[PDB]
Amino acid sequence: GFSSEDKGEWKLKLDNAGNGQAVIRFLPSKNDEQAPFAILVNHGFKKNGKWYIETCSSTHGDYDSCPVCQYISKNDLYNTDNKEYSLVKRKTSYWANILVVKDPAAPENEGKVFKYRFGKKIWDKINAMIAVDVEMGETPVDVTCPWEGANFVLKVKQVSGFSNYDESKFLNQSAIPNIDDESFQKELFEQMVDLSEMTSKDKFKSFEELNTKFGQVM
Ligand SMILES: [Zn+2]
Repeated sequence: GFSSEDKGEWKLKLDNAGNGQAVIRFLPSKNDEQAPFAILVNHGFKKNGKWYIETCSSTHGDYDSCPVCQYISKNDLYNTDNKEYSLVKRKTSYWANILVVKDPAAPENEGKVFKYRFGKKIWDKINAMIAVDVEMGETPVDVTCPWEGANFVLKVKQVSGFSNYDESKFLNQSAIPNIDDESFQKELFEQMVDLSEMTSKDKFKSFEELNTKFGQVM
């Protein structure tokens, strides 16, 4: 497998030592009000040498329409079979429209906009920006605001065979340069996808489809 950029999906290029770094900027909601971040739940496991990788409807409260959700529920796997559990458990992913400010490993990406996926560690980092400590001179930040945001420094290094994001961190506040220019603003926005698209009926609402599939995989 390889290159994702061409399809509008950016991924941090890691080097030989599994390390990597960049400066990206999380963009606000394309559309009115809110939701600059998409939250999608799935299940992704291999068993018997087969793979089950599908979206989950728990993503909008509907746990019943998901075979794997029912399985974990009926069998209390969390408790009765914790090994099956961690394998089978639902996975949460977050997506954003981002502006690559600096990408040393691939400079042609800078200034371009892509959709970016991530997990709890970077999500937490985004949330702790609003939950600050006043006694340390901290003030809350909407890192997605084009005028009050803060670029993010994405830094990776392998620990225990796992990418560790501990060096990642938000910089001071600032405005996206040129943001107030209509040509620029509109070219940036032309590059932003509708994140709600990812959370519409992309779920095989045919739990039955999902079930025969879960079936031959199990
Ligand atoms: Zn599920």
